[PDB]
Amino acid sequence: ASIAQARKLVEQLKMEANIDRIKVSKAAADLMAYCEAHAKEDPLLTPVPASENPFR
Amino acid sequence: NEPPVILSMVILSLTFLLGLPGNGLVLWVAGLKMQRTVNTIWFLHLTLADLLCCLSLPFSLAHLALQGQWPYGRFLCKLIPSIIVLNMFASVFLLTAISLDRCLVVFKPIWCQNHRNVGMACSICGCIWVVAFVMCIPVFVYREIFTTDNHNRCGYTPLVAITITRLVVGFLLPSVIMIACYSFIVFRMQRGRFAKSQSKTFRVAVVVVAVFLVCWTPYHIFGVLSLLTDPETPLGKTLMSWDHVCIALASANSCFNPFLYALLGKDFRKKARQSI
Amino acid sequence: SAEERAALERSKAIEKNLKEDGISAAKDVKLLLLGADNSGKSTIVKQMKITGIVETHFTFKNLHFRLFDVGGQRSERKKWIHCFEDVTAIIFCVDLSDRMHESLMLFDSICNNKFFIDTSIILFLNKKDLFGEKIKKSPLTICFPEYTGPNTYEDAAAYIQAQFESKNRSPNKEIYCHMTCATDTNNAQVIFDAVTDIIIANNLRGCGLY
Amino acid sequence: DVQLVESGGGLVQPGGSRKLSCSASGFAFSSFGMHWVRQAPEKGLEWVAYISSGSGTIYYADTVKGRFTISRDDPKNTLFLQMTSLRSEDTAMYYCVRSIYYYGSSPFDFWGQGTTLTVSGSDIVMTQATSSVPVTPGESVSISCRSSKSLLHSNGNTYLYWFLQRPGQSPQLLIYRMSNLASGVPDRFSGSGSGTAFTLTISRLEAEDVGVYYCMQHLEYPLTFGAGTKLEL
Amino acid sequence: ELDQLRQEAEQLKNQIRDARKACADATLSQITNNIDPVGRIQMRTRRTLRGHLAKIYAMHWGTDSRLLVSASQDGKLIIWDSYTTNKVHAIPLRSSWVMTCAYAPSGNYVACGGLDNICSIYNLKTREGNVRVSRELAGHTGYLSCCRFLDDNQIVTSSGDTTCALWDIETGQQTTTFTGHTGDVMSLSLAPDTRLFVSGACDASAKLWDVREGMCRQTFTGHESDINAICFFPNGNAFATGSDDATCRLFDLRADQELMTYSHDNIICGITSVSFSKSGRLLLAGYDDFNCNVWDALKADRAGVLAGHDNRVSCLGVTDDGMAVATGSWDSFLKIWN
Repeated sequence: ASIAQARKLVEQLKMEANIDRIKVSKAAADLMAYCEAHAKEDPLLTPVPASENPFR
Repeated sequence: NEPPVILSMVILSLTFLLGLPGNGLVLWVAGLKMQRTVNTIWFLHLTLADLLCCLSLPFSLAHLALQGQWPYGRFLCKLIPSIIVLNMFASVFLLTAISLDRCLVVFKPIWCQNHRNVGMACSICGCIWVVAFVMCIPVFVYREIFTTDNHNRCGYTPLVAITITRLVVGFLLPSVIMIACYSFIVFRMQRGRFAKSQSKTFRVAVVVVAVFLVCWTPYHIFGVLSLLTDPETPLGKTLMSWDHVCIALASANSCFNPFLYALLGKDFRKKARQSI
Repeated sequence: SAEERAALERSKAIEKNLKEDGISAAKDVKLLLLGADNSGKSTIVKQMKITGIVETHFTFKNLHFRLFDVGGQRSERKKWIHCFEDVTAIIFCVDLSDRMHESLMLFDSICNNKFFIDTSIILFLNKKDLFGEKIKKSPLTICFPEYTGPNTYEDAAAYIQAQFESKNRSPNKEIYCHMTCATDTNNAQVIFDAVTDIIIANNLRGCGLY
Repeated sequence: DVQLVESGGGLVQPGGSRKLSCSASGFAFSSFGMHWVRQAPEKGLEWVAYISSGSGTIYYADTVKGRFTISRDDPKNTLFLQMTSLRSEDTAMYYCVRSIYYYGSSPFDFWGQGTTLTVSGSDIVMTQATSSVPVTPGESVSISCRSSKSLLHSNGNTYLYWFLQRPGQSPQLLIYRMSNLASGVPDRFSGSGSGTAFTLTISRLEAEDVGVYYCMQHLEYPLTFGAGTKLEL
Repeated sequence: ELDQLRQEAEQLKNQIRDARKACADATLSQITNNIDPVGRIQMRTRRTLRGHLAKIYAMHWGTDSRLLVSASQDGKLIIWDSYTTNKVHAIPLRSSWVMTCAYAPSGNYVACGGLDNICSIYNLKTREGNVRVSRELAGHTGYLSCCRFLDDNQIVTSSGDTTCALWDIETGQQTTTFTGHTGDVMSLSLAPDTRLFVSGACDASAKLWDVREGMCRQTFTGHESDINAICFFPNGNAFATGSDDATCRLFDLRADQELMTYSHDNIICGITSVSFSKSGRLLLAGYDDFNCNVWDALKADRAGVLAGHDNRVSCLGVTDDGMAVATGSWDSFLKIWN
């Protein structure tokens, strides 16, 4: 009963703990790079003029 | 600036300054901010009928300040003291409709869930507006232009029948229905689950009916007493002097109505507070 | 608008269909049915005519009751109980024979629920005969250790009803209690009259007169 | 499946009257706006009438208004075209067309079979320069159709339709709104254009793709068909 | 041997926590402290869609950024035209207890689920004209809280019986079942490549599944209450989970932990829906406090407020082209902001 659940849990934890992890600074840097690279084509933080705004 | 006319001017000014903001805010809330529920339809139409009265109040102010003798044309006197009466008797018949709804949603709860929706409220409000328009035909056609003096004043079966009809369908049937309905609701609220209540509901009913019967009663009393009391005498001169105050009180009823019907709806109170 | 005039016509057609459907669906009295397991919910729902959520719609004296037996959702209540607000009443069934502490905890949870601060509860106490037989066999102090008083059926039933009705604290809602033996046809008139009282109370609250 | 069978056509004396009924089955007739499209024995298609979903809006051509009337029977799933004062020029083969309208819909997608009826200035003028082309299987053919007015609406959609009427059959919608291929049509059919001049390109033309191709605008009622370019083997 | 297994699990959890802590050398705020803030984002209701009569519980955008399906407890799923405020479809549901709705990326199908335990797939491009139920996927023992279309054929569904299951709408059978949650799974979002998806369960945990292999990859446990919503970053290497703790947090798939938390002192109502902008700079979060707060996803401060809803906003979704953000609430009003 509980033995099978415990075996499943320990197998899950063992398989999850063997995942390579990058530095948090790298992840934040690439998130910032994505946000800055696509900033021009983001119609929300840059308001779009009513001529080019379909919801005018 | 005699007392009987300066008092009327003061009452009209305070009614305007207290009702145009109140009626405008309540109208805006119930038209855009609030939903379109069944109980909100009556309040919305009542605010239209009272805002019309407040917007027509400047006409009464000019009439009182100029002591009559309308400088406008014939059609202006055809329109203004008929839209005024339409606004007043739409306000009265919407109060009667609100009371009838309040009794009907209590005595017949089975019927008021199957056959009670926004469509029924809208249809009844349309019928109220239609009958208010119909009962203002005599004030539209029996009006005449008579100079009778240095200046050209505006005035007029021609009077007794319309006086009787006005007083009936503005005082007897409305006030009798309101009193009987609120009495019956108070009685029904004394049977169970409502015994803890019936203290605040009775206050609400008595204050609403008292305001209705203190704002409208002098107008009709003096209207009929003008028929019995002939002119050219102090008994009748006083009536003419205080008719301005009577009209001012009837107009003050319109500004009082949002404070007693729409603003007692706590949810509407919160909606108005959020909007403001 | 060249052929979008046909699109606006279709939109207005299905808009009036939506309005008609809402008008037709607002006439129904929704009721939520709760209670512990094997607490007579099945017995009363199978006696008032007609896997996850089981709706039993029926008509009684021109009131279309839509009764939702949601006892099949063996999960967390807090994540779906909010969709059952605006229900006219909550029918609560209690097994007097069995299984009383759990019912009391559930009633306390549901009567003080943030969404049901105005929704009144129609509380049912089924298996009256079995309760009386058990009292004749065993004392009622077994369920309630702090119960002092006569060991008769009437006093025990009154104490159980008082314990259940003391769980509410909002003055805007009332608990309608009833005694049932499951060998009766009076489990539907009770619901109807309690629902009429709730309807007049909610109508009065909506008008602001209450 | 979807079936639009209509009947009520035959030899009618001039100056008479005749009623056409369009029995519909296999689809939700209630939500479909139904048309009537006629075709003279030697001419191209010519739009006749139109009744919308819910019988709200009804339109007629210049030579149809007053004489004809279009009615539908949603519970009976039938469309009626009552005709009055049938002249000698009213002879045609009247088709039944279903044209449900919403965003992304495919109007004129299914056409009826038709009943032959052997009777004893601001409009958009759409003309196809070529009336017949000789083609061979495996070759590419392009059909053109010029319009008087600009069909490109301000909302970005140009309302040009392309229909193929195979010999002995009923027209089948191929391209709707001048660029969108109708469902069931092979991908070899393509359409393009700009505002006024439109062209439909067919790649790897097959023996089953021979017929007469019609161009139609839906910008405004009345709707003008093309002369009809016929491609023969 | 149960005690030994429990000790092994505890020490493995300690190892995972130590690894996640060691991977943290600098938080998100210290890296985005040198960039200019987006400033106040004034967003005005451009369209308002008044078709529903009961509490709107879910909404989804079309892949063409124009259509929107909205599901409410009224028993209907109206498909909206956002540009022309028209309604193109009104699909009556068999069960009016609906808690989710999805719009297929191709636009042919609309899913729907709720307290009936069954995901109902609808065919919009039917030859007969009407919208007909093409399939009713019935394999769950609890309410279906989310459903997202991988393509026209397979759909991933999150249910209230602690299980997520990938389906095959053609045959109606569970191709894969994902298990591991200790509570209701009340949220779900598929990655932009749709090769993997995360779920936010009500045990304050969010797991990262992948549909092909069918096994959980990573679990992110940072919240203190039930997670009510979840949404991937457009890059697909991050997601933000909004909880009932009145906080929504940014998790990084590669860093395997939090990045930043989006909370304000005067905020107490729990999140109901979290969505991102097209560029990922703005994190729009829906609150039970009647407002949607637009969070600068890199500065973690309120760049604006989407006020104008009279009840809790139950769903929020930004168009795939980023033009607009649509919010649904419990007053049956769907509003398009821009």
